Amino acid sequence: KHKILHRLLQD
Amino acid sequence: KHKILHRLLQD
Amino acid sequence: EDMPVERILEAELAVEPNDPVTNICQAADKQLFTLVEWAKRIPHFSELPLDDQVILLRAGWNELLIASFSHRSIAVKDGILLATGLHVHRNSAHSAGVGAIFDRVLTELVSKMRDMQMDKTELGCLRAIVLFNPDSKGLSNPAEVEALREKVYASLEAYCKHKYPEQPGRFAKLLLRLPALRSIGLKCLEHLFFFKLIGDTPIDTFLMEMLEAP
Amino acid sequence: EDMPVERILEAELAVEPNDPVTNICQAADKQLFTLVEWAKRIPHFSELPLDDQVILLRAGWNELLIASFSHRSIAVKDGILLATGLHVHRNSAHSAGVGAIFDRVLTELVSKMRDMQMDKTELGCLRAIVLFNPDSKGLSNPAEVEALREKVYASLEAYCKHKYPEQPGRFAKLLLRLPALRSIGLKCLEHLFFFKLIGDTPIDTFLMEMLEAP
Ligand SMILES: C=C(c1ccc(C(=O)O)cc1)c1cc2c(cc1C)C(C)(C)CCC2(C)C
Ligand SMILES: C=C(c1ccc(C(=O)O)cc1)c1cc2c(cc1C)C(C)(C)CCC2(C)C
Repeated sequence: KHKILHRLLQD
Repeated sequence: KHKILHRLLQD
Repeated sequence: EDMPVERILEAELAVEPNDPVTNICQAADKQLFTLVEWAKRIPHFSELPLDDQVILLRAGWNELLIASFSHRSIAVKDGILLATGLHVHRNSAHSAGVGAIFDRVLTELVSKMRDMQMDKTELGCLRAIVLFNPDSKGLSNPAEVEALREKVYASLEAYCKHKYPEQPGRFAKLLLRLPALRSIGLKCLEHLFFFKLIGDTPIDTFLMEMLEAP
Repeated sequence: EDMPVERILEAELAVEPNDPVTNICQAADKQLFTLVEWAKRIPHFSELPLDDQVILLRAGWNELLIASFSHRSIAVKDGILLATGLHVHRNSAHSAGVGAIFDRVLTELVSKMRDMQMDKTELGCLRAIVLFNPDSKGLSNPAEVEALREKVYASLEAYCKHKYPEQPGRFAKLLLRLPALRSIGLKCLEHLFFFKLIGDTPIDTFLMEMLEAP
């Protein structure tokens, strides 16, 4: 879960 | 209102 | 001026010499009478108009008491010590339906006060700061309340550093427990209101009054 | 070490270049993407494990945004300036059913930041302190998060006093707005959850995600 948040932190 | 509180502060 | 840490400490000392929820509530009611006496011992508090003394007490009673029994439980393993001299353990609080909030008290407050070895003078100044909350609604002169708060942490800052030269950030550390105290105090209020609504759980006169409106 | 106020300020600058409730929500969603970028610019934040970066952001997003738009509205008379460059006045918020919480934002935050003329460096350090909240549940190493928080207010304390020699208590004053921020942030969350439940009020993807569980 927390799709958006992970994607933004990783990039 | 606030019966108890007033009585204790005043004394 | 005239806001020494010696007066505050004295205040802290001058006051404090089967259902777990019902027990915690009776201790709260019992501590409310003492809280008033405690406040009168804080310099300048009594010189404020009676109307603001009511607002400040009603506005911060919950956090003032949570902070007191938390520091009192510093020696307890996984629980708290009640004013009635009785104990309440983590498991017992959990078996009463209030496990979450109880744990937050242990983790965010109790355990922290113990780790930093917060002394009674620090606790008192913290409580005096909470007491002098200038954001309280209704205050006739929120300016003076703010002035008092500033003098409290000013004397506290001086107390710290001097008493703890090795810890330059001890002062800021203390103040940074206030946000947790606010949040935990708010959750405690939601519980109490629910208890009152339901009807179960005996709630004494003084504690009942604080739960009144506004 | 390696926690300068110059880096924090840059972070604050590097990010920020008909229903009023729906407008405030869209601004929030828009600011969430920028918030992440903001956090990456705070030294050491990115070096923390991804799992804790998620916990800290999800745990403090609300207070981080409330503090930002509040400081941005310092020039607004009785309202706030939204990220979308749009305005929201006290009366308009009142006509939407959120008058109380809106006013608390104006009285406890906005008006106060303006009275003390809180600068962008002070705001940034405050937000970094909130960001590095060691009480957040789930954190793998709450110790390091606490270490980071200490360095932030340490550099802040130095920034203050030096920048404002006439104000010895400016530092403590800043930290003492955090309890209000916590309380107001909590009330904002209750509103949002209710909005989501009801179904009305469009809630974008990112804002919707923050409202997820846990
Ligand atoms: C404010 C509380 C309180 C106040 C004073 C004492 C004391 O013994 O000094 C104990 C407890 C209090 C605290 C709590 C509760 C109820 C009350 C009344 C409930 C909600 C029952 C459990 C959670 C905690 C332990 C935070
Ligand atoms: C966290 C909020 C927020 C976040 C960022 C912004 C911004 O424009 O930067 C605006 C608002 C926010 C704030 C509020 C709200 C809803 C939200 C999403 C509601 C609850 C709609 C009104 C009360 C206040 C103004 C505190």
